[PDB]
Amino acid sequence: YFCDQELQHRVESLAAFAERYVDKLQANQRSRYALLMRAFTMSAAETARRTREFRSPPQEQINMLLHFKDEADEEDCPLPEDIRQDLQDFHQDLLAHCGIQKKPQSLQELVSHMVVRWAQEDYVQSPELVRAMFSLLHRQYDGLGELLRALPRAYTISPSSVEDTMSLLECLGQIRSLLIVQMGPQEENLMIQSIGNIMNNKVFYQHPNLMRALGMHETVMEVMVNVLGGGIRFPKMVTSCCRFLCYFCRISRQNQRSMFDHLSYLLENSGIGLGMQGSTPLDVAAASVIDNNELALALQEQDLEKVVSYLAGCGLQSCPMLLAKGYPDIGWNPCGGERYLDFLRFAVFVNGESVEENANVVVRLLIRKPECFGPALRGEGGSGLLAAIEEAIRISEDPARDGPNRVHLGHAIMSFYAALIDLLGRCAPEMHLIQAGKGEALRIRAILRSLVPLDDLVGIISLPLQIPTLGKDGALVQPKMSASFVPDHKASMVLFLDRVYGIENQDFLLHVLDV
Amino acid sequence: TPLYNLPTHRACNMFLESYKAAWILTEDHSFEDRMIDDLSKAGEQEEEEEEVEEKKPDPLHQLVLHFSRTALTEKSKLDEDYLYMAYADIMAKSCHLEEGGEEEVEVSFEEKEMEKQRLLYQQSRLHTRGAAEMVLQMISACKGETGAMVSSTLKLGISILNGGNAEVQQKMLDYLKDKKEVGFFQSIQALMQTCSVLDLNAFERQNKAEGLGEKVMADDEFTQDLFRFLQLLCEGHNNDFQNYLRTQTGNTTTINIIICTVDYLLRLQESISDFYWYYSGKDVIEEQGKRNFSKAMSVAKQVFNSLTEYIQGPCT
Amino acid sequence: GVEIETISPGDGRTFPKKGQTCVVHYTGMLQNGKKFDSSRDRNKPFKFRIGKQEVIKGFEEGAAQMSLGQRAKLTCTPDVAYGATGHPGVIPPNATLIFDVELLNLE
Amino acid sequence: CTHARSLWRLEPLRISWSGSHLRWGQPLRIRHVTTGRYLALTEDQGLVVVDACKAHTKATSFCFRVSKEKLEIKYGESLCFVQHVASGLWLTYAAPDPKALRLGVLKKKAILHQEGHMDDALFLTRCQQEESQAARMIHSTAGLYNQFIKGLDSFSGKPRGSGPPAGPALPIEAVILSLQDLIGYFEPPSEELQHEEKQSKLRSLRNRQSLFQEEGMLSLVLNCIDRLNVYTTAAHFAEYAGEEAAESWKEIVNLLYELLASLIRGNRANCALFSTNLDWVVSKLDRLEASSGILEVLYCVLIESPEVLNIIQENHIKSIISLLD
Amino acid sequence: RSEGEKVRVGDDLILVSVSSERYLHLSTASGELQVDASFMQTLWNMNP
Amino acid sequence: LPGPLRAGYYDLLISIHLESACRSRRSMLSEYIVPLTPETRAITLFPPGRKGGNARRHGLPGVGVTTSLRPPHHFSPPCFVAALPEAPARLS
Repeated sequence: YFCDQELQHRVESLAAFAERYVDKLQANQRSRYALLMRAFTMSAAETARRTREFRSPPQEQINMLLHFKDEADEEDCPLPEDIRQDLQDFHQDLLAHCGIQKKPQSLQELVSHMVVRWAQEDYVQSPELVRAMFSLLHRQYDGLGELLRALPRAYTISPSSVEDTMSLLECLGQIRSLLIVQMGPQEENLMIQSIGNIMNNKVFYQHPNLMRALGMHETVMEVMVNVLGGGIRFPKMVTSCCRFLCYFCRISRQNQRSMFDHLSYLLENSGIGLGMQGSTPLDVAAASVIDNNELALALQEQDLEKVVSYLAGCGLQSCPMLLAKGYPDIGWNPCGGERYLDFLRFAVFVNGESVEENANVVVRLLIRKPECFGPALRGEGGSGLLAAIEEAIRISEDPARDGPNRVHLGHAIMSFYAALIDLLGRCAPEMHLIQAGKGEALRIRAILRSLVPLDDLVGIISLPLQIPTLGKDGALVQPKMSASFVPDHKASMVLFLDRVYGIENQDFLLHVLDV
Repeated sequence: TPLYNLPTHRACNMFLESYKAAWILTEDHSFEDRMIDDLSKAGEQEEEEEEVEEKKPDPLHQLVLHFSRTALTEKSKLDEDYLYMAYADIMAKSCHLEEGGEEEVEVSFEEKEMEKQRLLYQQSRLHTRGAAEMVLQMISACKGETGAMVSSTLKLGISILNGGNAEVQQKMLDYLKDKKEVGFFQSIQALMQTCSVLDLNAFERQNKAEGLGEKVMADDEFTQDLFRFLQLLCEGHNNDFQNYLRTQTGNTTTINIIICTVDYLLRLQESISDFYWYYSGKDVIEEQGKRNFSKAMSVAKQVFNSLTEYIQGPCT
Repeated sequence: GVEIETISPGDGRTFPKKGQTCVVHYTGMLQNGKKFDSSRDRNKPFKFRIGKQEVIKGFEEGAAQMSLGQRAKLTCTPDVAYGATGHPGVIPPNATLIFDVELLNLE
Repeated sequence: CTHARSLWRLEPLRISWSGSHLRWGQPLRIRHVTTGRYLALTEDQGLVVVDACKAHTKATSFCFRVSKEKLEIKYGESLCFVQHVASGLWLTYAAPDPKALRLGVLKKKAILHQEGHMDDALFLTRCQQEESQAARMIHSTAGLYNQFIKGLDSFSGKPRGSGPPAGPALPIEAVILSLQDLIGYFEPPSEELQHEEKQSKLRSLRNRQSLFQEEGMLSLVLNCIDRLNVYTTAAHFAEYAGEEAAESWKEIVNLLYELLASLIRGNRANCALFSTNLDWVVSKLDRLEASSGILEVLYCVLIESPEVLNIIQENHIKSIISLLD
Repeated sequence: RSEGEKVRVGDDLILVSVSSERYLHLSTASGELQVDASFMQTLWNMNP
Repeated sequence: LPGPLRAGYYDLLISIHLESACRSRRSMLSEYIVPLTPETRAITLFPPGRKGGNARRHGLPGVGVTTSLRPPHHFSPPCFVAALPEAPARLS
């Protein structure tokens, strides 16, 4: 306890000196700004000065300013000699306090002689006692290293945010206290309230670095681990954790990287039953991977294999809780695979540009497992996409097959095929690469053309749509949404048409216009 | 962008990070040798002990015995232990000072001999207390799982066995033959199987990501340390240990490290051939390719040296 | 309801009314002579307003019936006490409570 | 591969020089160590394991041929082919069963076919003496306790009266001696031992307990306890099993509970097997005999597994409190 | 058999087209053995 | 009092009056967050010698001013006469 108090005193003194030194360096930089702005006789020298150590990235500026530790860079650093000497004196004082350089004259020496004497007197038979004394001796001998390890946890805040900071700490304390207790209804409600308060706190999204230092994402991850291991027994717990994690991803980019570091677990636990939840670990992974080029490029093919395997399983067997509710069985599960196809679309397409490596891996996995297409586009079934779409139209039309409606299998068929077509469309190679003549790009485009014929695409594009009409007197009759064909499907298919096949002849253009 | 326009607290945090990166980290302080020397001394217990010179173990002996107890404790998987990592680093540095020495310089024969004697003494201060068995127990308990624990254990073993210490080699061989275990060699084989080779897909991804802004050969230090450890085990032309690595008589199952080493070298050769095929078209090799080639060639150099040691001394 | 037995005499004129503060050291015990409450152990007077219904109703009527400086016994039936939904681990599902309370420092 | 079920005993037909080296093509007999049955080929069921009485040289005799051609053996690295004598048939896996594949089971029903398959030569590996001894005690104990259970079921429901049961007498002495030997065999290692040797002995005890658990001695002991617990007292036991058999009832009950506690002690999987046996232990907590034993069994189960504690219910807690009451 | 191992006589090899990335498959649904490059795979015994 | 009973009563007191607060404070001791305050800037690594001329004096541990943010403890006095009433967690 006393050693911990000493460490806390050291880090607080360091923070106070950091405040004072930051104030002095800001004043000096403003003074130098004024001096250089007034004296700009040398154009080239002024330009070079403005480029380096002048209105630059702040971290780069402070890193270059604090470089006077080296003798060569001491002259390069424009900091005043008094400022440099102040920093050197503080560094020397920190070394002296840490002990870097016979009656015990300090706690460090006293504890060191204590541990040595106790070890020498006898043969200690208590493993816990032995571990305690040797850990204490290690802490006494390693003073500067302990402070070095402690610095990442240190953080500095403004005086006006102390109240909200205390409230956030209290909520986090409730969250941590609920960990050791076995999960129940009351504990569940308390975690929901705590997560809600954390999300509503303004400091939470204003200091993502401080949140990451506190490691709250790890704590909510452990809560999610516990609830997922339990089952869903606590679907409110799972949904709240997923929403909090998605918001944490959306806050910033380094948060997204920290969430991406745990990608494998989320995809492994992403299942059909767990994925039918409103907020899922699959959604968390999608948020952690979406709209980040380097994160998409760092994707391992094992995760893609796992999600493709889940898609293949969903396309193989029917939906368990759907047939339990009593909806007619199609022999396969489109709604489960819709989520997987969305995840693959996010993985492949970023910032409106197709990732070549990810697209190639995905298309090779899909052609390797030909059971991911269901009845239509099947190696064995060979069912035309247009025929399948019209069959689903009539299935949605007749309540005998549509009814077990909360879930419409007729609309699920359309959604699954639209997602598949959209994914294959965004997996298409770029036009500049095609013009350059890359063999892999040409092969991928040829494979996509082979899988999806153009005639079937233009046929479904030309398929009719129901138009609202006030057939009843004074009542405006509309098509039943989430149960009938919608223009989003046509949008995805025409995205495929533009990406893969495209428009090349006016004749074809005019035709497509008329159809 | 100016610091004065930047808010005070954010500037303070950035200054904390800058000071951490620039001053505290770069500062160097040596305490391993002093602390090991202080721990080695028994004090007055041996002064008052008359029947036995030292019946009660000295503090360093108690520490290594505690770590050996933790290693021998039946655990399904080895867990992270910062205390063990730090302590192993301390002892490794203390015994590696003399090996590291702590321009066509003509070192005298006497100077070389005293340096070797100092290294032997510093290695004795640890292997006369249980480190030679602690390293084996830790490697067996790793269960062929890569991590900082096995990395620290391998570094400690290399530091102990540096220079081909016949005494420590005999101690490890006697312990292995007495306990008659397969976990040590199973873990060693698993660690070899879980090594790394050059990856062209990773290289292309890294180049593209860096352009639009090393992973193509990681664990290079780990694999070089593993093969250096094997070479030290066979060092000195000890036919007993060489034959033991080939076949482990007495044990129910034997693992052929010699063949395993050869197998790995092969995989590395295939990776280097793939890299050559990739860079054969281009006129000039870029800096990233040069770095990758240097890494792979250094690893291959280690593997060759290990194989030489296995057979150097006539071993039919 | 609540049965009021006098133990020692008090002022007899200054009766508490709605909206005042009463501090009293009390000792709670079960029907079978088992003690469970004592403000003397805590060495602090128990404080309560009259009218906010934070305390059990029988205790409120017993305190309001007595004057300042009077020590009296209160017999509370489970109807006015916790009753069936008693304190888990403290009070059984059906028990009458006996309380010896002395009123001082009315506010 | 670690269970004792995979254990087989190869013994030459020649009684003389039984311990001699196996010769390529020398006729020999294959016997199952645990079940005690001999491998043989029959007309109606193909090849099966049969009793010792049904075992004959016409069916139980096999040979380790060098190769498939119709025109000494190292223990390992052997390409021996198991050919039944007086026949050209060989041991080989049946045609891949799609049903078995669906089941995902590796139960390749072994078939004797004159054509065989490419994967017919098989490796031989000797087990440890500990495993061999454990399998032998499993066989003997299973036989003895099956005999005891049959004896107990013989007189169930029929009053004995004056004349003792006309059936075979119960092997009370053998059962008691076997229980004592098993308790001594499963006794935990002493804590005074060094840490390393103590850990090794704990591992030995754990694997031994696992072997007996997978062979099912725990279920056999539970069945014996269920059979014995029908009679309330020693006099009630004597009213059916005989006065001479009465005196050992309490001792056998206590030994059975102690043996069950020894089996489950220190094995988390064995304790977890009693996840649905919480009623079985709680409803017997109030038994006058072996009350300490059943309490110790419950203590071990609760301190070893968390799930048996998570299932604990209000009636269970009330029964535990009534134990004190 | 594993990638990198030298193939030998009397061994099954999976043949995949370099361009179309399809296996040499023996379709039998038509009633006659037809060799075609499809996404399903079939083993090949490569004998000299 | 016998030693086992003395230890039992001490541990019972610690469990029923300090366990939750001690656990919460121990959990919060891991992180160091400090506000920009005059009390913060008043902290000195080496306190000046009171006598004078004394430098590099190490302050006594646990005596210096600490401005790191630690949430305060919360307790609820025991009460068994109040009427017995989603459900907030009870306090120590």
